[PDB]
Formats: sequence, C-alpha cells, structure tokens
Amino acid sequence: ASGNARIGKPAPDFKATAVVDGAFKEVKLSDYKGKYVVLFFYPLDFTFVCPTEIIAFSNRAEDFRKLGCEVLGVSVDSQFTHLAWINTPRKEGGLGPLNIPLLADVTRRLSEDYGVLKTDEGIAYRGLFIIDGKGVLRQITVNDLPVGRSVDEALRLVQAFQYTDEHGEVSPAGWKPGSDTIKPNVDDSKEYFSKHN
Amino acid sequence: ASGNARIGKPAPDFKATAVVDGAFKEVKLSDYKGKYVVLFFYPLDFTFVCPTEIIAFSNRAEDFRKLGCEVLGVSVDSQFTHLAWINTPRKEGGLGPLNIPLLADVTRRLSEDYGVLKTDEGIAYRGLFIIDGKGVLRQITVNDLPVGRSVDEALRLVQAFQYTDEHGEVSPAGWKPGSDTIKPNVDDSKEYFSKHN
Amino acid sequence: ASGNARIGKPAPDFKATAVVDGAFKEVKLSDYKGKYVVLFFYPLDFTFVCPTEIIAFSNRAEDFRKLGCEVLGVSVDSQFTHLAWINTPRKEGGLGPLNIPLLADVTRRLSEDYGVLKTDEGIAYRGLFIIDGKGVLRQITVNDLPVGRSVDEALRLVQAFQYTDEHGEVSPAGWKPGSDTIKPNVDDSKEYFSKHN
Amino acid sequence: ASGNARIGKPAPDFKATAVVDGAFKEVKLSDYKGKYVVLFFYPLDFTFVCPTEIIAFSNRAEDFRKLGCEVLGVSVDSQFTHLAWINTPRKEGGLGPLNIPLLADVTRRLSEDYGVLKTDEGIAYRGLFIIDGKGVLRQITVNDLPVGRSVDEALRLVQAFQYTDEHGEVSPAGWKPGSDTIKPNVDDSKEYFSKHN
Amino acid sequence: ASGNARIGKPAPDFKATAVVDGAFKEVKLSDYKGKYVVLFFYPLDFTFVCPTEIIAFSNRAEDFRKLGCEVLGVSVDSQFTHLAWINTPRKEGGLGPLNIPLLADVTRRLSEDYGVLKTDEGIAYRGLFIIDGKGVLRQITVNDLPVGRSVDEALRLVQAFQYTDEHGEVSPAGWKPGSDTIKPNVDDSKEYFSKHN
Amino acid sequence: ASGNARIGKPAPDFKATAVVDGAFKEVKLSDYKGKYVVLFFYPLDFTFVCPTEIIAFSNRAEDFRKLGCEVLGVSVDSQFTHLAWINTPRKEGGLGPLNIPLLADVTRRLSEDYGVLKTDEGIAYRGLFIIDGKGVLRQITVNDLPVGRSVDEALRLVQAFQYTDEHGEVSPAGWKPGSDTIKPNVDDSKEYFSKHN
Amino acid sequence: ASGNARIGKPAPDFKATAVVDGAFKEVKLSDYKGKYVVLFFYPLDFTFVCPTEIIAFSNRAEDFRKLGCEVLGVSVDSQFTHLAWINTPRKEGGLGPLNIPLLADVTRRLSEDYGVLKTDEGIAYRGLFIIDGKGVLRQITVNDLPVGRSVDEALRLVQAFQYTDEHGEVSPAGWKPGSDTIKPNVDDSKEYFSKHN
Amino acid sequence: ASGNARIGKPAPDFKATAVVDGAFKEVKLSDYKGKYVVLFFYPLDFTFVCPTEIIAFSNRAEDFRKLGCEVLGVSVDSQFTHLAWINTPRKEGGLGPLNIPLLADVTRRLSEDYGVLKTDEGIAYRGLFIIDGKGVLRQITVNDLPVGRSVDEALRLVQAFQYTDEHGEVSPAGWKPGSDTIKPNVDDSKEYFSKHN
Amino acid sequence: ASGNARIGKPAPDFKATAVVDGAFKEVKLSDYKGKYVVLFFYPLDFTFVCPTEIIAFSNRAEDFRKLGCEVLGVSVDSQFTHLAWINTPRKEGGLGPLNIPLLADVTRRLSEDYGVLKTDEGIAYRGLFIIDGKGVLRQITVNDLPVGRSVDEALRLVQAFQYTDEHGEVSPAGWKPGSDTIKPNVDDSKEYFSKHN
Amino acid sequence: ASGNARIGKPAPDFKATAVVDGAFKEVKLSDYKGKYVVLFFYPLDFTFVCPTEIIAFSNRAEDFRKLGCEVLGVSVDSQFTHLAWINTPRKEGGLGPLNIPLLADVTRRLSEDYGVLKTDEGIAYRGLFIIDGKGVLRQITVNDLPVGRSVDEALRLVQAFQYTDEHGEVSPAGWKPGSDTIKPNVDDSKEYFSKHN
Repeated sequence: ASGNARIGKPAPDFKATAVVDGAFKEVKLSDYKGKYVVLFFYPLDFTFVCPTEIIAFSNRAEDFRKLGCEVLGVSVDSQFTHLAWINTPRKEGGLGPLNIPLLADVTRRLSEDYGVLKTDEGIAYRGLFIIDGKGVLRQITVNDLPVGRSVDEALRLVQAFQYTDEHGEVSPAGWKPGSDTIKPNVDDSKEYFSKHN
Repeated sequence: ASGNARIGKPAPDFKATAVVDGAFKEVKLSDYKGKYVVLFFYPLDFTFVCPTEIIAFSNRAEDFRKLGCEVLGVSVDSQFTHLAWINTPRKEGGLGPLNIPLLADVTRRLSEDYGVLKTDEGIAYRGLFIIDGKGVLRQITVNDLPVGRSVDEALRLVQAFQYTDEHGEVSPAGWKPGSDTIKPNVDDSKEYFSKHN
Repeated sequence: ASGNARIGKPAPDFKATAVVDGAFKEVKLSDYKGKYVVLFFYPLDFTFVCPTEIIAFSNRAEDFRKLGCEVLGVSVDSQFTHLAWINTPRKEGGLGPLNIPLLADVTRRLSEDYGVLKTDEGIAYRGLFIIDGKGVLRQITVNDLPVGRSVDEALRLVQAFQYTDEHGEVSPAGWKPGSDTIKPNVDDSKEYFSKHN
Repeated sequence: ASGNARIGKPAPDFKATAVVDGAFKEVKLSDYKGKYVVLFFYPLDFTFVCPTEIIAFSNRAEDFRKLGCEVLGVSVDSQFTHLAWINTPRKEGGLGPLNIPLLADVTRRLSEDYGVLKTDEGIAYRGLFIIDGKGVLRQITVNDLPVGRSVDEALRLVQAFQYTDEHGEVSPAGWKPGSDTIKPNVDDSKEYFSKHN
Repeated sequence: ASGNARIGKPAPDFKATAVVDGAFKEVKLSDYKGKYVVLFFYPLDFTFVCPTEIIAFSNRAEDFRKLGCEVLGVSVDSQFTHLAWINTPRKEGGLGPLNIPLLADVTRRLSEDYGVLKTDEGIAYRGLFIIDGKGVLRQITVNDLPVGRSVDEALRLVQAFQYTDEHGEVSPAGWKPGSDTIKPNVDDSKEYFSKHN
Repeated sequence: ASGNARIGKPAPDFKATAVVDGAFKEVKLSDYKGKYVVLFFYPLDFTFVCPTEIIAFSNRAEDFRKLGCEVLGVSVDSQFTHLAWINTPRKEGGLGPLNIPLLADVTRRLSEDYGVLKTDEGIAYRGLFIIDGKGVLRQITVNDLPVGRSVDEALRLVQAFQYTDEHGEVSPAGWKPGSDTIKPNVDDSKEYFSKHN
Repeated sequence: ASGNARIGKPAPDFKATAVVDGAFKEVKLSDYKGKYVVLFFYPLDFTFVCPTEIIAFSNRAEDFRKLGCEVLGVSVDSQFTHLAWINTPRKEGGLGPLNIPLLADVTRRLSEDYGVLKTDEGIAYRGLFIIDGKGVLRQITVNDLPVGRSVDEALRLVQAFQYTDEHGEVSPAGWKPGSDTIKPNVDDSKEYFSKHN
Repeated sequence: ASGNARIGKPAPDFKATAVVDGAFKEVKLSDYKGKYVVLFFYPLDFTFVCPTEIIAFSNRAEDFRKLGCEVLGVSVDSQFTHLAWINTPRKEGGLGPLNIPLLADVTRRLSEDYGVLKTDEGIAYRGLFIIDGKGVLRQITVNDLPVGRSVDEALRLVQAFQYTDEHGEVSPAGWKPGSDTIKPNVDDSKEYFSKHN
Repeated sequence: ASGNARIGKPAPDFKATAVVDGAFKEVKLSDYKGKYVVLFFYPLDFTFVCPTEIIAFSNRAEDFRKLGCEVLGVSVDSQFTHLAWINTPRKEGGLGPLNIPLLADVTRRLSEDYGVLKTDEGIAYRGLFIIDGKGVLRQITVNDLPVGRSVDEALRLVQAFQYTDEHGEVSPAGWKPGSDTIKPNVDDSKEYFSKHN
Repeated sequence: ASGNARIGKPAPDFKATAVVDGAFKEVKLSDYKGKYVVLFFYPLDFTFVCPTEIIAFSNRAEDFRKLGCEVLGVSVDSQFTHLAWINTPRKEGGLGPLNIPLLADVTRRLSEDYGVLKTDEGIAYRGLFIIDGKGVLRQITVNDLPVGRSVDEALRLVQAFQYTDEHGEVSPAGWKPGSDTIKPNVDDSKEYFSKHN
C-alpha cells in the first residue's frame, strides 16, 4: 500500500550504519549477494516486544547462517541507542551481546522504502522480509505492534524458499524439511495428491 | 502494506459470491463484525500448492471458529470453477467437501484492494490478512507463489491478537497460549524481563 | 466503444497459453499468418451457453480448416480450469475432448484489447471476430450473455470473405456458396440487379 | 463495443429524418419503447451490397413486426437521395417501394454514436444493432464493406433475445424457435446436458 | 469564422473523387496549377436551387475555360449519387450530362477546410471560391441556402482578378471588360477620378 | 465564415461612430431591426477602388431603401478622416456628399468580429455582408483588395432574400425580380423543372 | 505598464511607411543609428491638438537636426490620410508642408510596442520618446489627450542627454545649455553644492 | 505606461511613511482626493541630481499649492535617511528644510506599481506622475538617471490639465496661461486655426 | 528563518511525549502561554556535545524559571531512549537526573517545522529558539553539530526580550540587565548616544 | 523558512558595493576564501540598535582578524547613506570612522538569499552568519529587531569552530579557549565525561 517492496521483484536496496559485535559498521544489501536475507523491522529500542524478537533471532542466528541466510534487525533508532541497548543486561530489558547486526534507520528511508513506517508515530511496524541470493523479495510479514513474530516460521519459510529454489518444486501448506513437495504440473502432481489423500 | 490494506486501519471492504456448503451465497466483510477474519488469497484453482492450503484451513476451520474467527479463501476464479473443484476428489487434486467459504474474485477487485494481484499474470499472490472484530487489519502475510503458508502460525497470530486485545498486554516472540505476555510500560515490564533472563 | 478491434485495420495482437490436445501450448496471432482466424470469446467455464458454443465449434472445426480457417475459443479462465472442463463429460455439462484450442485470458488483456470485457463482472461478452490471412479484422459479432452465437453464420461469413477476397466481387445479403456475387461498379452490377429483380 | 454502443447499456439515442412510405418523417429511438429494434447501417446509396440488404430486410419487415420488432436502415445519405433511390427500379439497382424507414445520417452523428463510421471515407460500416423494448443494446454485428449481413441470423437473434427475456433461460448455440433452452443454474442445467449428449 | 480559407493565402488544398464525363476520376487542386479555379459548394443532390446553379455553370463552362479558368462543383454527396443525379433528366429535376466535374466530399473534409459546413445539418452552404493560377485564394462568396448565386458575377470577378493581375491596376466597382481601371497611386489615379467625375 | 460572422446565425453586433449627413452620429446594429442591412467594409480612405465602391452604393442607396434595406460602409479610418474625405471633391479622388453612413472602425473591433481584417496591414478586406430584419447574416462576399464589388449583384441578392423570405420559395441561379422561383419540396418543384427544361 | 519601451534598454524597433517631402518612403529605427531620435505619437489626423504639435516640431525641426537629432511623428492613420492632411492648408486645420517624417501605424504595432495605444479607442496617447545614437531609450513622456506637449522641453532634454553623454556629468533640475552640471561622485559634487547654495 | 500606471485610469494606490515638517507621518493617495498630485520618484538619497530636483520642487511647492496641487517626492530610502538628508545642509549636498513630503518606498512597492524600478540596481528612475483630483493619472514623465526634470514644465502641465478640465477645451503645443486653447470639434476649432495661421 | 519558524510570527505549534521527573508526560506549546520558552534541539542521545548542553541548561533551569521562562530540550530520539539516557550516570556519558523536560521528536515533525533537520542524517541541528509569552518567535540560533551553544547568551537574550517587551525600548549590543537601553525615536535616542560617546 | 542559507552547505554567494576606509569598493565572498567570515545584517541606517552593533563589531575588528576572521556589516541602505552615516559623529547617533566594511544591499538580493528580509517592511532582520574558510555556513543567529546581538558570543563561536576545525573534536556548551573539548566517539568521549562529572 506504500513503499516499493514487491514480491518477485528486486527488494528495495538499503544502506545503513549498524552495530556489529559492539562496533559501528556500514551494511548494505549488496553485501549479501548469493545469501538469503531475513530483514525484520521493529518500532523502538528500550521497549517490550522488540527485545524478545531481537534476542530470539540472535540466539538462532547460526540456524540461519548454516543455511546461508543472514539475519538483520532494523529500527529508526540511532546506532548509539542500539549500542547502549546492547550494553544493557537482558534482565533489565536490554539486548546483551548480539549475534546479528542492528541497523539504524534514522532517516526512516528503509522503513519508508519497505512500507512499514507507522506515519503517525514515526516508527516501523513489525515487518519481516525474506530476500534470496539474487536480491529478489520472496516473502512479506507485517505484524501490528502488540504481537511478536515467530522465529520458527521465519526459518521454515527460508528453508522452503531454498528447497523450492534448487529442486524446482513447490512446498505444500505447513511444509517443513523432510516433508514431500509437489511437482508443479498437472500430470506429475498426481503423485502427491494420490499419496496424501 | 498492501494496496489499500493498511495495518491499524479498517480492512478494505469486500463483497463477493462464494461457495458455501456446496451452494452459492454472498459474503461481505460486514457479515463478520464482532468476529475475527482470516482472509487468504491463492493464485489459481486446479493447481498445486493451493489445494493443500485450502484443505488445511478447511480441516482446521473449527479450531478458528471456537475462537470466534472465520476463515475465508479467495481467488480470481469464478464460483462455478470453485464448485467444480470442490466436486473433484482430493485424490485427483480436487478439494472435496469444504468447511470454509471459497470466494470468487472475477473482477480482481478484492485482490487489487488488498494489493496481492500479480499484475503480469492476473492472479493473486499467497496473501493472508487477519482482521479483528472491529474491522481493523492486524496482520499481513504474503508469500511468493512456490511456497505455501502455515495454518499453525495463522492460528497463533489470531490467538495472540485476541489475547493481547483482551488483557491490554503484548505477546513476546514465539508466544503461544500459556506463555507469559509483557506489560507494555517501563516499570511493569521488568516483571517479565527479570523472570525470563 | 472500448478496445482496439477496428474493422479494416490489423486485428489486435494476442498471445496466450491454451489447451491444445489436452496439453498446454502457447498460441500467437502471428502463428496464423496466411490463414483465416475465427476468435470467439465466452464469459465463463462451467456455465451454460458457453459449452454449447465451444462444443459446436469443435464439432465443425474441420469445416473451417478445409477452408484454411482456424477457430480459437477464449475466456478469462485459466488453462488449468480449461483442462478440468475438457476432462468433464459433456453429459455433466463438460466439454469432453476438444478439437480447437482453448486460450486462457487470465490477465484480461485479450478481452480488453478486443473490447469485449464486461467490466462490472470481469468476464468477456460473446464476442466473435474474423481475421483474414493478412491479420486484418473483417468481422465483429458480440452477443449479450443469454444468447449463443451461430456456427453456421460464422462459416457463411468466412466463406464470403474468402470468396470476395479472391474474386474482387461483393457478396449480397444472405449469400452462401453457389449464389451470385455482385461486380462492384455501376455498369457491371446491372448484370446482378436485372437478373435477380 | 461501438463508440457509445455498449452491450447491456442503453442504446445511444438517435433522431433523424427518414423516408417513410415515400414521404419525409422524423424518427427517434424513443418512438420504439416497448418494441425491439433492428438498426442496420450501410455505407452508401446507389451502391451494390446495400440495396440487397435493404431489400431483403424490407421484404421480411413483417416477419419482424409480427415479433414486435421494428427494422430501421441508416446511412449518411440524405432523405432526398434515399427517395431518389426508392423511386429507382430494383432492376436498375434501386430499392423500389420499401416497407421499412430509411434514416438520413447527414451529420454522421448516428454513425459516430454507434462507432461504425469509416472515418477515412466518411461512410458507415455494415453495422447491425439489436435493441430491446427497454432501450438496452443486446447485439452488435459489423461487417467489412464487401460482405453482406444475413437477415435470417438477425431474425434468429431477435427471437432468441425475446425468448430468453420472457422465460429467464439462455439459448444455446444455433438455437431456433422450437428448440430447447438451458436453465442457467448448476442443478437445473443438467436436464439439458444429459438430454443432448 | 471556421476553416482555413483566407484571402491572399494559398487556397486550402483538396482532393476528392469526382464525376467527370459520366465516369469516376480523382480531382485535386494541384491539377489546376497555372489556371484559375472557381470552386462552388452546394448542399444536397436531388434538391432545388442546386441543380440550377450546377446547370448554369455547366452551360457557361467554356466561357470560363476560354479565360484559362476551370469550374468545379462539390457537395457532400457521394460520386454514385452524383452520377444518378446526372442520369436524371433535367425535366425531372436532374442535371443531365455535365461539362464540369462534380466532386464528392463524403468525408466533409473539403467543406470543413473551406468553412462552409452547416454543422447542424452536415451540408455545405452555397460557398463559391475563386483561386488564381498560383493557388492563392482571391474571392469568397457564401449564400444562405434559399438564394442561388450569379454566374455572370463569378465570370466578372475572374475577369477582374485576371486583368488586374496582368496590368497591376485595380478595377473599380462594377468593372467589366472594356471599362476603365485605376492606376493605384496618388498621382496617376487622378486620371480616372478627373475623367469619371 | 468570418470571425464571428456565420451564415444563418445572428450577425455580429457592432457599435461605431459614423459620419451621417456631414455630422458625427453613433450607429448600432439594433437601429436596423426589421430592416435589411448591407454592411460593406473597405480597406482605406483616400485610396482608389474604395471611393468607386462607396460612391456607387451612395448613388444607389435609395434603391436599397425602397426595399427596406440600409447600406453601411465601414473602414478602420476615423470619423475625422471620413469627414475630410467627404469634403474632398470626387474629381480629386474624394467622396463628396454621401447618402449612406460611413462608420469608423478605429478599434478594428468590427473588422475582427466580421473576419475581414488583413492582419499584416491592419486594414479590412472588401467584405460585404447582408443582414435581414431579424439580425441574421444571410450572405458573405469578400474580395481581394484590387477588385471592386458589384452593387448590381448586392441589390439582386437583397431582392432574392426578401422574396424568398416572403413567399417561402427558393430562388434559382441568376434569379432576378420577375423570374420564377422553386417551391422547395420534391413534388411541387416539378412545376419549375418541367417548365424550364 | 504595457509594451516594451524600457528606459536604459534598446528602444523597440519600428518599421513603417511614412510621408517624407510629399512622398511615401519606408522609415526604420536602424536608419538613425548614430543620431538622437525624438519619436512622438499623436492620436488622430484631422483633429485639434495634434496639428499644433506636428507643426511646432516641424518648424523647430532644424534645431534638432543641428544637434544630430531627428524628429519623427506617428499616428495610426494611413500614409494616404497623412498626405491628404499635409495637402490641407493650416488655416483649415491642416498640416501644410512638413519638414519631418509622418509615419503610418495602421497595424498599431508601433503604438503597442511603445505602450501608448489607448486600447478602448484604438488610438495612441501623446507619447514622446527620446532615443540616443546607440538606439537606447533615454526618456518617456506621455500626455493625456487634451494637453499638448512642449517642444522646448523636448529640446532641453535632448541637449541634456547629449551633454551628459559627452562629458560624463549629470544635469540638475531645470538645466539648460550654459548652466553647470554635477560631477557624480561624493568629493567632486561638493563643487556644485557649495557654489549653488 | 508604467507597471500599473495607465493614463486615463485611476493612478496606482500608494501608502508610505513620509517625512513631513521634520516628523514621520503616513501619507496615502486617498489623502489627496479632490486635489491634483505631482508624484516624482528619484533613485537615491545623498546623490547628485536628486537633491537639486527635490530642492527645486520644495522651493516651488506653494506655486503648485496655489493651484490645488500637492507635490510628493519618493525614493526607496527609509524615512530615517530622509530625515538625516534633510538635516544635512544644502552646501554639503543636503536638502535642508523641506516644504514637501518625502516618502519612503522601502518595500519598493511604489516604484514597482508605477513601473519605475530600475531592477538591476533596486532604485527608481526619475519618474514623474500627475494625478488629478479624481485620482486619475494624467501625465507620465520618466528620465534616465543622468538628466534631471524641469519643475517649470511640470507646473505648465498641471496648469494645462486644470484649465482643460474646467473649460472642456484642449491646449495646443507649448500652451501656457494666457495662450489660446482649441474647442475640440470640427467647426469650432476653425476659429483657432484661422487666427493662428 | 527556519521552515515555518519566522521571527515576529507565531512560533510553530508543537506537541510531543517528553520525559519529566523520570516519567512520561505530553508537552505542548499551549502549556506555556504567558511564559517565555527556550526550545533547543540536539541531534542524538548517547552522543557527545548534546549531554553537555542538556546538563548545562538543566543546571541553569531555575535561573530561567525565576524569569518566567521554561527550557525544553528535544531530539528525534524516543521517550524510552531519553529515559534510559537519564538513567545513565553522567560520568558514563549519561545525563543523570534532569530539571528540564526532554521532548521526543520521533516523527521529526518538530525538527521539520523548525527547519533544523539535517536531512541526510535524519537528526536535528543544534537549533535554539526563543518564544515569548504570546507564542511569538523572537530569536533563532542554529549551530553546526561540532560546536555547542551558550546558556549565558540564551539567558541574556531572554532577559533582553523581556526587558524590551515591558518598556518598549531597544537593547544595544551586548546589553545585560542593569545596562542602559535606547528610546527608539530620533530625538530621545540622543540621550543614549551622547552619554555613551 | 526562506532564502538559501543552510548550515553545513556553501554559504550563499554575495557581491556588493561597500564602504571601506571611507571609500566605495566592491566586496564579494570569494575575497575571503580561506578566512572565516562573520556577516551580520541590520535593518536600517540611522536607527538605534544598529549603530551600537556596528560600532561594537568595529571596535573588535582586530580581535577577529587576529584569528583570520573578517567581519562584514550589511543593510539595504545604499553606500551613499552608509558614508553619510559614517561621517556622522557617534555622539549624534552616527558611526564615525569604521574598521569594517559596510555593504549596501539596495537590491535586497543578499537579504533575500540569506532569508532575513522582513518582507512587510523591506528591511533585514538582525541576522548574523558565520562562514568558515571553505565558504560553508557554520552558524545562524537571527534576532528580532529590538534586541541587539553580542559580539562576545560571535567571537566565542568563531573560536570554537576554528578549534573544532583543526583538532577534529567537538566543543561542549559554553566552551571558550582553554577549556576541554570532547573526542567524538563512544570510547574516547569517556575521558571528558568522567573528568568533568
């Protein structure tokens, strides 16, 4: 409804200053050519649902990297606020040490380009975007503020998009690794339909 | 973020002819005031990922209804094509008897209003939308065509939005019924962060 | 009133996936250079007048091919729906095996280019168009939905256009093969007028 | 599909001077409210196909008026040229006495309103339009200049439109008086399909 | 007030099919380079004032041609109607054989370019235009429909424009061949003024 | 066809200072309601063709007044130049005593409204206009500068328009008082055509 | 307020037919490069204040030519009216023989370019313009119609503009030849101020 | 002819702070209704020609006031600079005590509205304007910067406009009190032209 | 000079969530009617020059309040970041307890409305604004990022505007409470000038 | 809000005639490349606060030049008014001899380019601008008219910008020469924050 994020088309490019391993570092979408990217927005640092989502993704950052997928968090907060929040204990609502980059959308350009900017508050909705190695947007997930996303589901989607990528098949509803896929043509799809019904 | 579909705003209204218990009947968004709605688009009838999603939501339809949530499917196909597909055995790629309405979007107005129309093919992306009893859009999920959605995650989101709606709290990442929520203010949020860290 | 189908001018180009001999194949207008084309639209698959028209043209398919004319049916339905309709017995309202291509116009591009789209329903009127071997539109026939067309008249028109094309004469009202044509000049036409009055 | 001539919409209004029983008289579409109207354009008086179409319709004008349908011929020629042609014997290419009005479209307004004007020559194509008693356009037929229309098919279409009007059924391909029509709903339509297949 | 005919400027070019010696022929202004042209429009064939004007100019055609001036008649009627009028005896209101071309302005292009089209009826006023051998418009005469023109005055005007072209003098009111002219300068003009007063 | 001068429409209104009987007087078109008006423009005072036209109309003004027709001359010159020209003897190129008003079009409004202004020189062409007692323009005559007009033809045109006005018939070519007119309908017109051919 | 005459900028170029020594001659601004020009407009020939200004400037023409300044008169009247006015004795309100050119602005271009055209009357106000040898407008003087201009003041200005051009000093109020000028700088100007106060 | 300054039309309204008898006071055009006004612009305070003009008008102020005419000076300088200049002795290039107001056009609105703003420098040319008691502009005078104006000519012009105002006559070239005026009609003007030639 | 911030006009209205005494509280410009306001922006929380300015104004807060002036700080950081920064000890670069509100401009509306937004980084320049008790903007101070502002000068300016407000006088350069002011009129201003020179 | 002065961007270029050492000289921004520039506008010469700000900056001119900073004063008054004011003793409200250039902005270009023009009065606000040696605008100070600026704060700001320029650090609030600056990164800024707290 706003922005430029479109399924099947190149994901909107982004460049931003990020906090990587307690240090400031520039991050841009071009750095991930050939790797999947899970870009997820959150409204504000030092809030409530946001830390649980950042922590949950950081704890499982390696589960995505094993698959060749890098996870990126972003809010409109500056990299100094990110660093401060990272230097705050998790028991106090902080992030503690983080295994994923944390971008600073101080210009709001990323949130606007991805159409997740809640304009009346100038903060980003809980928008999650899955981008493939070729820089093409594959998936969009946006939540209202009071409800957090699921890292399990985001991982399942990355897996499904990679498995259908290389084997040229399509994944049924609820597909998880190890489950059958469908050969997307009239004749060969009968194998799946006759087996599972 | 989808055509006229904006989170926090009234969901785009819709009226369409649908197949309900094997017969044609009108379906309007106004029919579901006071109830949650999961509206999910799929590209084409008589294809491959689509019947598995439609069948999944139909099997789980009562799980949503016991929560006061009505599930609706929709594609650009006519109700006559829907009925023919319903009358095709699932063993042959059909749908069999269904427990959810199947809306016909032959004017492509629903797909266009919810910004899920793949313009170069004229079919809707795998867009899913969660609307609350007040008619407000709460969640947007759009997958590329090769990968199906998750009914389990859709149910979790409906559950989290209903719970946070009732108790004025917010659900952390991966929240499920029984898990703790967070009191969204600086002071009371410490109860959760200290308990879980 | 809408579209680009003008008599005497090149027929609007079209390109679409079609069901040919139970398989999906691409169909272009350019594929018929040098041959006549009867392109007839119909509103919806699995309806009532449409099967009788499609079946009637399929039975007479060779009556047009003997004359170097190819018949093509089209509707906004997909090739997967077309194929399902073909695989439905005629006694049950289906098409059965078909002797003509059945194009899918899911993007509504063909219907809009040929100005037959019923906007308020998103379906094509019963528009029929006759195109000569040079890609020029010779005839337009659009019926409202309740009334089916006449395969006999379509054959008569193709015959008349081919005859007048070759001999440079003009066919009178109700002309059929074996009937007198008129030499379109003041002097030579007197032959016809004196004879038939 | 013809200028302002759109199926299912009110036919473009017209008012023109016409030759009626050898005298000049004003004719307007509103004069035929409650009756069907067959309005056929032809390019030029004192030509070749045109007299055969006018004569054929004239000879069968009473077959249409027995159905409550009025036949009207139109061309850009003036009422004086019309009358001169009526006063020319048919053996010499004239029309002789006529049993249908012959409107004069000297301003080209009717031809432009019905989208049949061949602009590079200033003459009307061979457009035929069927209008019901409510003034709604039901059928469009347009031939290139060298081929004449069929009065039989025009009468069949009038009959079909009046029959489907009265009984709420739909007429299949090639339907003629006395043949079966289809009940346009899924269940009741099976009667026809099993009987005729 | 309308059109492009302007005195002292190149006369609007024209090209039309005409009846010449009982046959059809293309006529265009460029055909008359180096010759004077009298182009007279008339509203409708088979009317009342028009045949007398056409007949008059036809009878006087050689008076004009002896001065190197060609006379052309034109109306919006087609060449077929022109010929049928020519084949009507003058006793019955026809033209009989003609010695001037009769142009068919069926596209109304000529009438519009010369600003004589009576828009509310689609017919040309009684506009007469004199053009010199260089294509430059010299005279405009336009009569309302009920009053015919004067061939004597048309001849007189052609004679005047030709005499003044050759001798660089100007012709006073009512000048005819043999009358005195005025040398157009203050000193030499006194010769005429002192003699004629 | 001249600026706002359209045949059959109300003649462009005008208001100008004029020399009448050697004195200045305002003249306006409404002054001549119920009377015919011959309004003739001429380029310049103290030139060559112009005095011969003005003098000719002056010498014959009473011939027009006997018919209820008032003649009016006009040029872009001022009333003071007009008066000086009237006070110049005709032997010296002057006008001498005049019997018609001589209007001053110093603002060029009349020439512009009547479409006769030679823009590159700012002077009026030899435009003559006939207006009936109802203010409707009936005749346009415009000569190039070097050729003067004919008072004989102007009078004949006034006689013809008043006769056709009064008796509802049309005057044929070269019609003069005493000659036959044509009753403008198909049947009654045969009287004239058979009598005169 | 209107036109292009801007002091300090190149004077508007003009090109007009004029009366020079009883004969017609083209006159352009370029003809006067290297000389001063006093261009004075007046409303109408054969009026009242105008002859006194044209005569006054004529009788004083040699005083301007001795300075290298040419005096030009112009009105919207034609050259034929000018000459008639020149050929009118001064006792009868004429100009008699003139020693200055009298330009004809029949197209009103000169009056429009110099912004002195009294639009509602089509005549020029009493505008006077002083141009220098380089074609630069130096002075504008426009009187309402009932008040004549002053040749003395026009001469004083030409003298002042030539002296200040020559000596690079500025002339005080009322300066005439022989009076002191001011050195336009702070220090040297004190010479004048101390001496004249 | 200056910005909004049109002779014969209401002079552009103006209001501005002025120095009056050594104090600051608002001065607006409406203050002088019923009195003549000479409004003269000058470029810059503390310059060279400007003081001599201001002083010249100041000394002659009562000569204008005895005629019912008020004199106003204006520049883009502020009133404080005006006062400082007034407090500067004349021997030092100052104005000394002043008998006329000195307006401050700091916004340049007066200079722009009267079309005298030398834009490249931001100062007013030496524009003088005479306005009558009706608020109508009667005279425009604009000198280039090096040459000062004549207070004598300004007084003569005021005298001439007031005289022609009261007596309905017109003043010839160089008129001064005592000289003859002209009765502006053809007949009565003869008295003057005969007496003076 | 700042977006909508204009000296002498109503200051841009604002409304924002702010941290006050360690808690969140809405703050709007209307709350400070009758009181002066010092609104100072700073780029980012947890940076370097900002805390020194914020601390300096907080330490002097009562000096401003004793004068009836309220000091407000604002950055584009959220109120949660502000609080966290306030809860960081000053020795750690935090703010520690504050005695002034800390507004959050996360929508950037305040920074945009006051024209201090560094667009390329999305942060506010070191802009300080002084608003009087009537809501009018009186002073603008904007510093480049690397140079902090002066609380002494800000206080001096508030005192100067309050003093000049109540006595209708003007404060010289460097004025401080106790020093002399100037009566802003020519005569009375001499008291100050002679005394201090 | 108006103009083109933006912090951190090249200062708007300017060129003007100025009074330097009692003489006129052209001044432009390029003359000060590599030097800091303090450009301060003031509304009007011969007023009250303005002379005290000009004298204050003049007496302190060398204090700025010792730092390589040049001070420029500018108002809309002309250089002639500047010089008259300089030649007025300070005791009488004048400036006396000056040690800084005084620019003349008679075209208001500078004031408009720097967005300090009080448009309703045509005078500049008390806008002070600090431009560095590279021509980049570093600081904006705009005071309402009745309150004078502080030279001490201007000097302080120039010192801070020059120190931060050279040492790549940032100066805290109230910094003056000899005080500590801050190393602008998270790790090194702790040196300042722990020492001073």
